[PDB]
This record gives sequence, C-alpha cells and structure tokens, in this order.
Amino acid sequence: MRILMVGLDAAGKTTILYKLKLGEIVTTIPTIGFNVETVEYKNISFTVWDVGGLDKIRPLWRHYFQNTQGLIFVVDSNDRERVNEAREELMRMLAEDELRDAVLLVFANKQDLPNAMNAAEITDKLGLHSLRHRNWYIQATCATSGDGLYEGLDWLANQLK
Amino acid sequence: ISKDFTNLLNTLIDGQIGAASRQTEWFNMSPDERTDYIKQVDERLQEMQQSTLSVLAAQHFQMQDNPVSVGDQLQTLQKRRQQMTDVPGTPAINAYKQQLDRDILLYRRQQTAMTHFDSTWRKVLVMLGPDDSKPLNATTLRENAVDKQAKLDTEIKRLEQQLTIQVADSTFSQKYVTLFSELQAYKDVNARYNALLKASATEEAAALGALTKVPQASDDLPVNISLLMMEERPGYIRMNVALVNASTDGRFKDFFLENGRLVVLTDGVLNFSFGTAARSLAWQQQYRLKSEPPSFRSPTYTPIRSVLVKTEFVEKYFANYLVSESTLRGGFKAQLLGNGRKMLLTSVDRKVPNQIGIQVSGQAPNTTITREVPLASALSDLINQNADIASFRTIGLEGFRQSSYHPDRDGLFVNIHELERSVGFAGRQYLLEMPQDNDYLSATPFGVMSVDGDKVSSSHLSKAQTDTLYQYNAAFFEKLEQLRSGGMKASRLFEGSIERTAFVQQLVRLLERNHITPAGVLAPEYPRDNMRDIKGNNLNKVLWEQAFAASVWRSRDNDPLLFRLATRLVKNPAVVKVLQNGYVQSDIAQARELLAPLYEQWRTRAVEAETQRVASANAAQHPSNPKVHVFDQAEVERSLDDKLLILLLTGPQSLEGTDVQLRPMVEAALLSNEGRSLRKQILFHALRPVADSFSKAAAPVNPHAELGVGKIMINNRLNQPDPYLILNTSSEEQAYRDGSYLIKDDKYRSYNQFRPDFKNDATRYMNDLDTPFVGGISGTTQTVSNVLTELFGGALSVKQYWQFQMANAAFMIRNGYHSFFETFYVAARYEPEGADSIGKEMLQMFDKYRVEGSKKALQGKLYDGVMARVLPIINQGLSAADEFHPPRFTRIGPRPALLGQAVKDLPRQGSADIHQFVTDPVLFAKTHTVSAEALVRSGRLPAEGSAQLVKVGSGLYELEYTEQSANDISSSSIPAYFLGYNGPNQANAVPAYVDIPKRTIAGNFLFTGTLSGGSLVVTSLDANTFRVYHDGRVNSSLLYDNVVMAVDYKDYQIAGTAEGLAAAYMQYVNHEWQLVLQRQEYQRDGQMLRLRLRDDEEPLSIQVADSQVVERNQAQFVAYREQIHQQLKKVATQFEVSISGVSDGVYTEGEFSPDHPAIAAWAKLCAEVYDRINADTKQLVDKRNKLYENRRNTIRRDLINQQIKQLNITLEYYKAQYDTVLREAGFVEQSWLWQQIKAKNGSAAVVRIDDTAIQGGGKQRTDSVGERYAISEAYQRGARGTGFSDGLRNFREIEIPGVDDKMSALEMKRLFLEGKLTSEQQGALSGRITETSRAEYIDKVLRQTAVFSEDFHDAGSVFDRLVPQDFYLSLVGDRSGGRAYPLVRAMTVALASGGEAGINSLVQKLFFASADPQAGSSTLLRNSLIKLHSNVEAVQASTELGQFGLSEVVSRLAATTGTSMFALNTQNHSMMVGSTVTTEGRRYYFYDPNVGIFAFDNTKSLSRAMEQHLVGRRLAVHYGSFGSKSAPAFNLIEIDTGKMAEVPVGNGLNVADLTRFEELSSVIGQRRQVEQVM
Ligand SMILES: Nc1nc2c(ncn2[C@@H]2O[C@H](COP(=O)(O)OP(=O)(O)OP(=O)(O)O)[C@@H](O)[C@H]2O)c(=O)[nH]1
Ligand SMILES: [Mg+2]
Repeated sequence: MRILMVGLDAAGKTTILYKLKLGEIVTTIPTIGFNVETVEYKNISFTVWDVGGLDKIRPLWRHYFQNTQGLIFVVDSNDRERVNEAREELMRMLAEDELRDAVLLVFANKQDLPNAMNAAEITDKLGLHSLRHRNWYIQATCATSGDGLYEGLDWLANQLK
Repeated sequence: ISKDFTNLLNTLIDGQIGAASRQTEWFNMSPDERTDYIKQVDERLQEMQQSTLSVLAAQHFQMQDNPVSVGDQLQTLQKRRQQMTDVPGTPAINAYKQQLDRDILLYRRQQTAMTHFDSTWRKVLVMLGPDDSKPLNATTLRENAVDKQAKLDTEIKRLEQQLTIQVADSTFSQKYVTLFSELQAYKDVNARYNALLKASATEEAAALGALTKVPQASDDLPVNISLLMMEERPGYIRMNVALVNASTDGRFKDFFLENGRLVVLTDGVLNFSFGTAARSLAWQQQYRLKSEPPSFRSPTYTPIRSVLVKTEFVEKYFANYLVSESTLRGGFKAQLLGNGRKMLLTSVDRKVPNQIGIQVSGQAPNTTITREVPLASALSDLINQNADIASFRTIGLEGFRQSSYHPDRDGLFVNIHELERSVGFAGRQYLLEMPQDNDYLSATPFGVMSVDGDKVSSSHLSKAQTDTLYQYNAAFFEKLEQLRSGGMKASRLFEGSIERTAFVQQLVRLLERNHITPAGVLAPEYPRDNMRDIKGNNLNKVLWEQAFAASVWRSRDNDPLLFRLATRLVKNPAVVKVLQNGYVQSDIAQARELLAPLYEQWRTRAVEAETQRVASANAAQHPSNPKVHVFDQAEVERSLDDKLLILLLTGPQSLEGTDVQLRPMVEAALLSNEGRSLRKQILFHALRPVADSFSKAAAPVNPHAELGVGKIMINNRLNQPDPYLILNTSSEEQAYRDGSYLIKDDKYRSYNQFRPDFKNDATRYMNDLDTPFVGGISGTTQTVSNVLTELFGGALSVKQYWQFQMANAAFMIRNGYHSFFETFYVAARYEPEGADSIGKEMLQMFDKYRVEGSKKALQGKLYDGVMARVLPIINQGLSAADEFHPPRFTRIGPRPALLGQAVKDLPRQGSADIHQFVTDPVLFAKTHTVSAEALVRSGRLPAEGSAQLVKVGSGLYELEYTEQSANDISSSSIPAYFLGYNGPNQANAVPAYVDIPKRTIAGNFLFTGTLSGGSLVVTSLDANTFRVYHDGRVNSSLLYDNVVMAVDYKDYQIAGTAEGLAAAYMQYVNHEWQLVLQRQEYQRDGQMLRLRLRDDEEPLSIQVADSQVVERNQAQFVAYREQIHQQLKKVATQFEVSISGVSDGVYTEGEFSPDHPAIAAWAKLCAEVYDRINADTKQLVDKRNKLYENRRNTIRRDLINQQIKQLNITLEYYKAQYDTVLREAGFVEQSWLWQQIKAKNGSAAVVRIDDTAIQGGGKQRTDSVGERYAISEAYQRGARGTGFSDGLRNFREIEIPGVDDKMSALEMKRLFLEGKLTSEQQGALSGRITETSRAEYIDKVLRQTAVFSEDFHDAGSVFDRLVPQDFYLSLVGDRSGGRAYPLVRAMTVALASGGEAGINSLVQKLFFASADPQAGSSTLLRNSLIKLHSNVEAVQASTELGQFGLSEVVSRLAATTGTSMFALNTQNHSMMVGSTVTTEGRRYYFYDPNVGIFAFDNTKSLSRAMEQHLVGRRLAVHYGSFGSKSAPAFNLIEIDTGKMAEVPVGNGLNVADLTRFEELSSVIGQRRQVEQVM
C-alpha cells in the first residue's frame, strides 16, 4: 500500500514519519521535496511518501499520484492562519481522478501546543464531513510524544484490508 | 507473463552472480539488457519445447510397432496419430501432431496426383491404341498420325485453356490436381508419340517401349509431377536465388527490386534453387527416410532472394536439368532464351535436382560481333515477363543486419550470431540431460554422449533409456509450463521449498548446458570492458586480439622471409609426412579449387598412370592376380596431392614445361591475397612434423622465478569436451544413424577440447594477469622456437626473430590454438640473446603488473606494454609512411589505426530545381527548408563565389558555396554574394559586412551562415547599394541607421524561451531585393537531431524594402523593455527582494561596459535573485547527486529510480521558469545601454567599420598567438577576397618572400597575424602551416603514445583514463591544436563538479561523438564547443597570474585550500592541473588533452611525474613553453570554476548542461518536451 503523506510546511510530517518508523523524535532535519519509507505493519507493507508542502512545489504533487492507495494529510493544529490553505490544497487534491480510490487519514498533529486545534475542530475547519464518497479519518496526534499515531496506522490498515 | 517467473529468474541471476569467481559467463547487466536477456531466455525455451522434446516424444511413443509401410505412408502416419490422439496435451505433443498433419497433407496430395496420372496415362494409351484386332504397334500408330496428332494438339489446347481458367482457384484442389496431372500425361505422351513417328526402324521398337512403359513400377515420379509437388500455390512455384552477400550497392551477386521490375544485379548465379524444404533434418531422421545429400544444404548461408515465377518458364528451360533421376548430364548446358539469348545451365551438383547453377548469356547488346556474353539485364527482363511481381522477398535480411551488420570479422565466433552465420551452421540442436545415471549427462533424442579424453561418442538409446529420459525431462518441462501459467500455486515451488531449490539446481545446469548465458546472446553494439565472452575471457580483449591478428596477417611485409623459409624447408624428405596429417588434408583441397585448370591438366597426366598400372600388372611375371590391373584412386590421388603440395611450397617459378602455357593464370592466382594466404597456411601446418622430427631437447635461455626455474608447465589443460559446440558444427549424419558413433576431428576440435587446470600455479598466475586463455601454454610454440636456428640453418637477428615470432603468433591466433600471452610468454623465455633483447624487461613488467592485477583491472595496459617494446624493432627500417601500426586499444571496441600502411589510401553537385527556386522563391521557401550549414564549418569563405542548392529531403534543401562557375548556369548554381559568420560576443563593435547593388546585375542572391540569437540588418548605403550587416548583438537594428530591412531576435524567438532559429537571405526578385526570413528549428529524430522549419508559426516571413521598420520595431522594443522590467519586478516580489530604487540610470558617459552604474540596480537585483535561487536549488542538486550515488550500489534489489526523474523535472522547471527571466533582464539592460550610447554619441560610436582601431577589455589580452590564430581562423569579420582561396589551391606552387621551411609553426602563425602578405600569400602560408603542423604532431606524439601510459603507471598513479586521439573540431587545417582551449575549460568544470564519474561520462561522450562523425549529437557537440573560443565571459572568469616555473606551480598547488584549478596556457597550448582535498585525503590531478587524465596521492610523486612527462620527453618545447629548454616557464590562468559553469553556449545550454549523466539529445528532448509542451 502506497501512502502519500502531505501537508503544509512545518506541520511535523517528517517528525511523524520517524516517530512511526524509528520510534524516536528527530525534527531539525529538512524535508523539502520528499521523504519516503517502507513501514511493515501487520500484513501490509506501507510505503509512506512524505512530500514537502511548500506552496511553490505544491503544483508538483500530481506527479506523485501513481499507484497510491492511501493519503495522510498533516495539518499543524496550532496553525490557524494556514488551515484554510491546507483545506484548499486538500480539495484540489481530492479532485484528481488518480486519487479517486485513495483512503484518507488526517493526523491532527501538535496537540501538545497551547492553541492546538483538536481532531474535531480540524474536521470542521477542513470540511471533512462534506467529503462525499470518501473513506476518511482524523486522528488527534502529538508527533513528539507519538500519541495517536498507531491508532491512525491501525485504522488505515483495517480500511485497506 | 507470471511475475513469479520473472522474480525467480532475477533471483537465480543475482545468486549466480554472487557466486562468481573471475572467469565466469555471468556478469552484471544494464537494467535494460536485463529484459532482452530474459526475453531471449523465454524464446529459446519455447524453441526447445517445440523443436527437440517433440522429436523425443516421437521416440518414447512409436516405441510399439504400429503398422508401418513405405507405400501406406498416409495410413502409417494416420495410425501413428490415432495411436496418440489419446496422449495428454503438451506443446511438444501439439508440434508432433501438427508435423504429422502437414506431412499427411503433402503425401495425400502427391498420392492423389500420381493416381490420376496413372489413370490418365492408361486412358490416353487406350485412346491412341489401335483396335484389339492388332497389337499396339508403330505401324497402326503411324496410320493414326494424321488424326491423332491433331487430336493431341486439340486436347492440349483445350486443357491449357481450361487449366489457365482453373488457375483462378484459390487453393490446390482435386479438379486442379486432376487437370495438371492430365496435362502432364498428355504432353509426355504427345512427345513420345512424335518421337515414335520420327523413330527409325531400329529405334521404332524402343520408342514403342517408351510408350507402353507406363511408369507403373512407381520407380520415380514424372518430373513435372515432382515440380507440381514443388508448387507453392496452384500454378506457381517459388523460385529463389541465393546471394553471396546482400548487395545493396552492387559489391556482390544479387537479385533485387529496381524500379518496380525485379532485377538480377549480376549476369549469372551458381546458387539458384527451387522450392523449400518440408521439414528439418531432425524430422527426416525420425522418419528414417533417405536424407537429401548435404551438398544441397552446405553451399550457402547468407540471405536469399525469392519470388513466385510462372511454371511454364521453369518447366521449359530448367526441367531439362532438374530431373532428380540419374540421367547423365555434363557440366553444362546452354539454353536459347526466347529473346535469342542463351541460358547456361551448370552442373553445380552431380546428384541433386533442385539446386542449380544458372547463367544467362546472349548476343551482347550494342556490339560489333554477335559474341554471347552474360547478361543480368536480359535475365531481369525475362524474369519480369515470367515472374509474379507479388511476393518477392529477402529471407533473413535483417537477421544479417541484426547479427552481422556487415562482413564482420576474419576470426572465430564470439557470440551465437557469429556462430550461426558461420559456414559451419546447419541447424540449431539443443541438448538435454540424462540425469538418472550416478551423475547428470547430456543426450540427443537419438543418443547419449559418450565422452573420453581422446574421444567423443554417442551410444544410441534403447527404449527403456528413452522412457527414462522422456519421463524425467517431460516432468521438468511440465513443471516449468505450470510455473509460467499456474504460478507457484500450481507448481508448488513455494519460497521455502527444498523442491524449489532442487528445481533451480536443475535449471542452472540446463542453462549452462546450453550456452544461454548472457555472453551467449547479448551481442551488444559497443562492448563495455566489464563484459566477458562465452568462455569467460574478457570480451573487449578478444575483439582487440582479433583485429590484431587480422591486421598483422594481412600485411605483405614479412613474406620474403616466410617464402625463404619455405624454399629451404621444401627440400627435406620428411615433408611428405605432412600430407598424411588429418588437418592438412582439409586445405590442399582448396588449392585443388584455386588451380582447377592446372589441376585438370595434372589429372590428364595422371590417368596415364592407371594405364601403366594395368600394363605392368599384365607384364608382371606370370600374373596369378590382376596385381595392379585396377584404377587405384588412392595412388593417383596421392601423386596429385604431392604435386599440388610441391607447387604450393615452392613458388610459381617452379613451373616448367608445358604448364608454362597456363603459367600466367597461376601467376595471377598466387599473387592474390587468397594465394598468399593459402601459401602460408600450408607452411605453418607443414612446420609441425619437421619440428617434431628433430626431437631436440628444451633449453630456455631466460630464467623466471615465479613459476619454477628451468621448466615451463606447458599444456596446462583440463580435458572437458563441449558437446554443444561439437554438434552445432556439421558432423556427419553417421551421428544421426541411431547407432553408436565416434565423432570427427574437425579443426575446431582444437578449439573445444581443452579447459584450464585450476590446480596449477600457472593457471593462478595467468588469472592474476587476467589474460584471455586458450589451450594453455603452447608447448608447440616452444618446440618450434627451439629449432628456428636449424629451420633457417642459421641464427636469426632479433629483427628476424621477432618478425617470424609475430607471424607465428598471428597464425596461432587465426586458427584458434592459443591466446597471445600463451605464446609470448615462451617467446620471452626464448628471445635470442642480443644487444636489443627485451624479454627480461618484459618479464619484470609482467611481474609488476601481476601484483596489480590481483587488485585492479589493467584495461589493456599489458598489451600496450608489449607493443611499446616490440614496434620500434619492427619498424626499424621503414619510413614513417610505411611503418606498421596495429589498431589502437580503447575502452570502446578497437578503433582503426591512424598511421602508416593502414591509412595510406584506406561540394555536392546540386539539383537544377534552383531554377524553380529562382522563378517562384516565395512558394519555394514556403514549401521548402533552406539551410546554411556549409557556411558554418567552413571558415574564411571567399567574398564572391558561386552558390548552389543541394537537396537533402522532403522539402529540405541545403545551400553550398561551390567552385564551379555560375556563368554556366547548368552548374545548378548562381552568382551570389557571401557573408562570413560573425562572432557571438555582445561587446563587438566591428561586424561582418558586405555591399550589394540595388538593381544588381552581377548576381541576384546573398547568403550567410545560420542565424542563432543574432541579427541580420540591411541598410541602404546609397541610391544604388545596400550594406548588409551580420551583427552578433541582440536588437542591433536599433543601433544601425538607414535600416530598411532587419531581423532581430524577437522576430524569430520562440515565445517564453531564449531559443530561436531561422534562415535569412536576400533575393533579387521582380527587380528589387526582398528580405526573406525562413523561421526554423532543430528537431529530434530517433536519437538524432535534425533541422526543420518551425511548424508552430508561419515558417516564412518576407520584407520588401520599407521605411517604417525602425519606428515599428523601436516603439515595440521600448514597450517590451518596460514590460520585462514589470516581469522582473514581479519575479523579485515573488521572492521577497526589495525593488526599491531599481530604475534606469540616465546614460551619462563612457563606452559600453558590464556593470556600468546606469544598470547597476538591475544587475544587483539579478545577482540577488540568483543567489536566492542558487542557494535554493543547490540543496536538491546535492541530494540528487547523493541519490545517483545510492543507485550506483550493486546490491539493490529494485528501482529507486523515479526519484531521479522527479528531481530532474523539478529542477528543469526552475531553470525554464526563471533562467529566461534573469537572462532577458541582462539582455534588455545591455540593449538599453547600447541604445543610449547610440542616442547620445551616434551609431559610429556603436558600430565600427573596421577592427584596426583595436580595443577591448584591455589594450591587449595577451591571448596566446595560437589562440588568437584559432579565433582568427574560425570567424570572418570583414571580407575575404578570392586570392585567399587561390593561395590555398596552389599553396605549394606559390612563392612567399621571407619564408622558409624551417620557420617554426609559431613564427608562421605570428607573421600571418601580422597580415602583411597578400591574401593569396596568406592562403599559401596557411597551407604550409597546416602541413608543418600535422607533420610534427605525427612525428612527436602519435608515434609515442605508448610509453606515457607506463611512465604514469610506474610513477605511482592511482587512476587513469586515456582519451580519444580522434575528436576534431574541423576537418581542415591543423585539427590537433584548435580544440585545447575550450576542452580545458570544460574538463575543469567537469572535474570540479563531478569527480571521476564526471570525467568518465565526458570521455564516453567524446568517444561516441568521434565514432559517429556526422550523427546529430556529434554535430551539436562540434557546434557547442565552438563559442568557447572567444567568449568574453571567460575573460570575466579569469585572473592571469605571472609566468612560473614548474617547482613554483607545485608549491602553489600544495599551498591551495579547497578545490582550485589552473590552466598553464603555454604559448601554443593549454594543459590543466588542479587539486581536490574534500575527502579521501588530497587527490592531485593532471590532464594533457593529447594523452589522458591521471591522478596522484602525493605532490612529490605528482611533481616527479609531471617533470618526467613535460621536460624528460621535451614536449614543453614542442608546446613552445617559455624560457630555457630545461626548467621551462609557463603562464598560468587561475580559472574560476564557480562562474565558468554558467556561461551560455547558445541554444540555452550552460556548460553544466553538457556535464551530466544524460546525452545532449536527451537534455534537449527534456527541454523541448517540458518547455514547448507543458
Ligand atoms: N510541539 C510539537 N511540535 C512538533 C510536533 N510535530 C512536529 N513538530 C515540530 O514542527 C517542526 C517541523 O516539523 P517537520 O517534520 O519538519 O514538518 P514538515 O511538514 O516536514 O515541514 P516541511 O519540511 O517544511 O514541509 C519541527 O520543529 C518539529 O519539532 C508535535 O507533535 N508537537
Ligand atoms: Mg519538514
């Protein structure tokens, strides 16, 4: 199962990726462009593509749609200024026929920050309930603690089997 | 289809590689080659199933005795089918059924035909016979004549009509077959009847016999019914004629379509044949029928031309010959063709019917005497009359072009394509395994291979063994068939199964038993030095040894020595023993062929001896026996062979008596190349028995420590006979008998008996050198070389010795007995003692390289090490024009030589459509491409000459300057005014110009080299004359005045790009000049480039002389500049840079300059946006380089590749999106500056009429005279009167004051740039310059390219890459010295940006670009290294420190920190040198473009090397270095690789862009495909 992990810059995507893969916090390492990892979880080899979310390379995202079975969209729960930019990009992505069968897992990250929006608030700000004909899920997470991440993977695995 | 099968194959591949020692048939592949290999695997598996196991089934079955009968063939086969209609499905079973079906169809048809034939014969004999009151007799038949001859004729006519109607039938049919058989019976009986009527009383009874003799015994078919069975479709037989080679150019016998007619290319061919074989020899042996003699199957093997031809023609001329029945025929028959010509028929086979030697001949067209002569055109026309024009074809033609490409090589096979093409071929026989013995063994369907040290044999299979073999092999293939389809589920080869591993353990030995290994099937075009041959020898080394053997053995130079040897040898009595050798008897037969007429005369002598034998046997005392009263074939054959042998050893001078009458023919023969070749091939075979007969003991004179003193470890072989290489060369069908057999000793058996003994120390040693191996250390060569002083009867000179020994080594390599080394080692042990002996060194050199080869690939360094030491001894007497030089070793496969014997001798006319172009040039140029290329790679074109078109393609024409006069307009040419190419530097005030009249009379067109990013500006000089300017600056039309026509960059720019391309010229039409702009482009075309018209916009635009053009452009330019300033403001805002205060400074003062205050804000803004984006992109450039490194790793299972394409696309987007903006900002600023300078100071400040007011960046730039000469000889600025060309035409007749032959090339080049001599004198001096230059480059460097490799080696170097001697930037002048200045500037960027991988990639590019001299890429490279000769940005990237002595240079490099580079830019040449220190310590690099690139770990070693190289061999003096000869002084120039990388080389390419893992046509593809598309 090929996983595209996307979201705005500074969201925590790389932190989440390495908390899940290595069980550790690493955070200063850059990401601009892409990360990818192969993550074995139960019966499934998840390949998670962590792609940079800077706006000027956001038009390139469409070359990464090939053979993708799952989408992780990561939003900085503490970043209210940019949550609608994330929403616009999500909706633009959901328009793409290549992703028509992709399942959607949202990680509401940085729940540890003082003004962090919660899973439900992110769900409302992003309009997830309006998403018709789409299997989706939102998980409140703190990448630096790892809370919620395996609940996300477990959901994703169960949906994909 | 199954992915499991693909992964399984990949698994066993990876595993077998991991198991590799040195010397293995597996090696790592390109990720493309991977798939081609797997595809050939699958294909040959299908071939095995269809083509050998099937015939095995036909012997596991058929084991039981079904009803069998030669007459009931149809029934016998039918019961064999119904015996087996029950058998389970299996592809081999299906193939068996289908084979049996096809043979059932053929025999059913034939039996029907013969049945109705017999019934027709009986019917016609009843019709012609008398009443039963009398017996059938000639009297009653004669009485019947007047009626029944006319009856026969009438029936024949009716039948011919009705059958011609029936030929409309779509397939053979009972009616068709009926009518044909009847017609043949009627024809034959008519002929027999008329013969009876003509028969005399003594013959009359015989012809009556021939009438009553029905063929009812069925002893053979009627000939025409055999031809019926040969029919390919009802009423037509396929004729074929076999080529020697496919003769697309007429070099060979051929038959081809020419102008819709079929045309035989030559006047007769011995190789015609009719029909096609029904089945393979395999099936023939399975039926145990009579096999057709191999003299049908042997005679040729190259592609064949064939067509259906009307049967009447075949049955008319060729049925006279084609009867299979043994009717006596001579060697020849001559047949009158209906056009009054003869056809000559030739008994090319004395038994077989259906293969024919044919010659057409007749009254020679347009001759004084009616001599009959061979006539290809006559045969062509006659065939076209008798042939069908449909279904002409050539068989196997691409097979030749996809396996041999051409007549490839004069040596043994290297891959299965060369094997299957060789004369030894007959049919591809796979072998299979007999595993139920104690250990696995190989069997044919007919027999198991008995093997012995001396002998190879087969034991024929009894039924139980067949049942074993079949049941096992079928179980395996059934499993494989499941695996391809039912997958692991069906085959149960689960990843952990022990059965899976056993299965693979079986497959691997199958894939070894057949040579399906990669070296067997890949047959690449350009052989990487990693790949290995079918025996695990290095591939490229084998190719080089083959080219060596061919070149050596084809030279005529040693022959006076060899034939002196022969003249002595022939007197020894032991030579007779040679004749009873087994291999000798192969080749004297070819001498029997070459000397055929003399051989005939000899035999006419010899047949006397039989008469003397019978006479003596009767004269013998009281003969109790016909003691020799018989023709003894062996006696006469012996005497004949002895005569032929003697005539081969001694020269034609030995001919005497009556045979001198034919001696001129023999003389013409023996002096041919084939004569000399045979004449020596018999010598070296003759040599072995005499050498053996001395039995002198061994006594090597040079000791060797590594491998045992005083002995040699000769032979060193393990006997491991290959059954596949035996059976895939034609043994006798005695192997096929189903009876035990002992296989022949063919010459190749010497190639296939032996394998290296890995237990011997010598094997370990040789594997350390990694030579090729063939048959071990040649004890034969020792045995010969020990007695040379006795063969020649005296001591050899070391010259004579090495001559003989090289001829011997060539003979040995030619016949496949040994490697090079396997001979040269014992040579070095035996080289005679003498003042120039060299084997001692050669041994020490072997040891030196052994201790290396155990660690590193020597890449041929060994072979060069030998040739360096041998060659000056060989050429010791010769002139440099006559020296031998072998082909030259390279990373790519061996390239042709550049010297001596091997080179000695080893404008386009145009189409008159010029007149259409003159008559309607607008429509012509709208519908045709007009190119200008020939006006680029010629410098120094005349001011005035003849211009013509040459056509090249669909609407594609090329201009050329020509030498033919235009005052013969039939020259396809016109008076035109040429204009030279101007340079590309935007600082240039002095452009190329030429003046042409308004209302011209003398000529009506003007042409120039292709415009690319520049302008052609036409101005009205006076009431009657135009001045046309080629200005290299953009927007130049704004700068000139009185501009009446102009084309600027914007007019042909591809929007959103810097790219553009258009041809522009002037025409004098309807009494006025017209500026005609033909917009074009370069276009990619199958891994090549072409030019084309731009198709995305109007490809043509035309201006008549107008006045408003200046205003119309200038307003547009002002607005567009404003707009682009908006563009740049936008982009800068997008990257957050403050644009505050950025605006045009009012032009106040001064000349044009970069960084003038007026534009400084824009320049700063550009610099900043650059720094932002460069910092941005560098992070991806680095991560991409890291990923290429990652993908270089050997172990990786699978793709990681798509990340490369995604980074590539991202970066190239950034380039396309922003580089154009920054560059255009620079352009609009430079353009505005130049326009301000005009507006204030007038055009005369901004265009200058001549260059003599010299100015530039500084008053002089101290460019080497060499460099300033090369610039001065690849651009035209100003005119070139014709005397320059006259001088070049007569440069040896002309005289020049103050010059002599002993001036240096430097002082000539200097005096030429003084310009004092006349243009004709300057042309002559130029010619003399090139003459001197190439005479010196030859004398100084090519003749000594060998020793440098060894100097750099043993100075202690750590990596090297030789570079191609051959890459040139111009076909004329001194090719050698013009390329250095751009090359060093490219190399220093390559090394700084990509290290050893970059250097490798660039040298690969140069090699390909020199192997394809006119391919699109090599064109583009030539056009992109030019424009680095005088680019002022390179002077922006420089800082000329002083002159320095070498020691100081070394100390400065030692002083440098971080990467740094320096040119030496010696007075006539430019080495480059520099250091990297980034990791792995400090590596020091040195690079001389005449030799190669070398690297070093320490500056002491580096300096010791560079001193040895530059002063120890005086090259610094040939390069004109400064100061004393000893301790030479060099310039140096501290190149800044940080800026040089970004200089434009036109067409939007940065030097970085040529410096990358892709090809140029790749990068341009990506640009076109992501810029114009997307
Ligand atoms: N408090 C808190 N900080 C987090 C959490 N996850 C990530 N961060 C921080 O957010 C910052 C950015 O993390 P990244 O993984 O680089 O985010 P990104 O999406 O890859 O950012 P880009 O590479 O610019 O696209 C880092 O400084 C992390 O320490 C989290 O769960 N809690
Ligand atoms: Mg990040």
